[PDB]
Amino acid sequence: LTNLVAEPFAKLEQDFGGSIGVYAMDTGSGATVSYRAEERFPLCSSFKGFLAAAVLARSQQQAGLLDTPIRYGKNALVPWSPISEKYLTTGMTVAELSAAAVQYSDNAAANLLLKELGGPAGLTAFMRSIGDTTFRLDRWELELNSAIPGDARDTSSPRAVTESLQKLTLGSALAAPQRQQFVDWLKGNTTGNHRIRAAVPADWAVGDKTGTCGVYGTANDYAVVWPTGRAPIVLAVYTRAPNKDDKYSEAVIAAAARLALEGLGVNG
Repeated sequence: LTNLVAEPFAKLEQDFGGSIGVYAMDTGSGATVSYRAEERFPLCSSFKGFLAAAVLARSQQQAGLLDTPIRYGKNALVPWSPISEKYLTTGMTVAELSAAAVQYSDNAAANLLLKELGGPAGLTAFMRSIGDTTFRLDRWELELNSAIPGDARDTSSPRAVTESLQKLTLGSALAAPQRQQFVDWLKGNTTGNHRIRAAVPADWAVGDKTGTCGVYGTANDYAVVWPTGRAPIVLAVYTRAPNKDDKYSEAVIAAAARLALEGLGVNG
């Protein structure tokens, strides 16, 4: 049930000047679309979705975790921290930091939450605990964005991203209240309107998390999509390119998402 219908991903990545990796899963039939799906690509900010899921998993054992107020100093601000900079003088709760990390890609929030989990190895351990043997986080923001060709640090594969996303949003990796909270944070994302969402009709529900490294044409998005009248689709679209100054393209991500939906026979 993989690639029942071929799609012109090769032409798309050649026009882009780099590599595109796609894995999309129809959770009804199990049919998939797969292109470079087991290659490693840099996570960039896309790790922040899994970070929030790891926090929610911990909150199942620590009932007061999400409500805990976190104060931080100016030294915790990282470039691109649009929410946490507004609460520097007040602090934010763990839940608010998690929402900011997911929905605004807030870097200071992400580093604060990484610290809560025991750093990059702690997030990696959470991903291992749900059966993901591919994901690795190695560094903190902003160093994790270097996107060096051939460097496996801070990477995963489109396939493993999709498989883990499915487990966390639709499967049993989180308890039901936490699962719906994770879905709700993804649905509220503000940074993805020109990526997978641009390929998804307005009358379908969708949640996503983006990533943009700023170098090596490296950017990505993953999403759960609920087309009306059929089972949800989970998909991941990752890109990279050979030269440090190569620019990423949101349009290429949207176009790859459209091809994935077409390959699955999902009318959009």
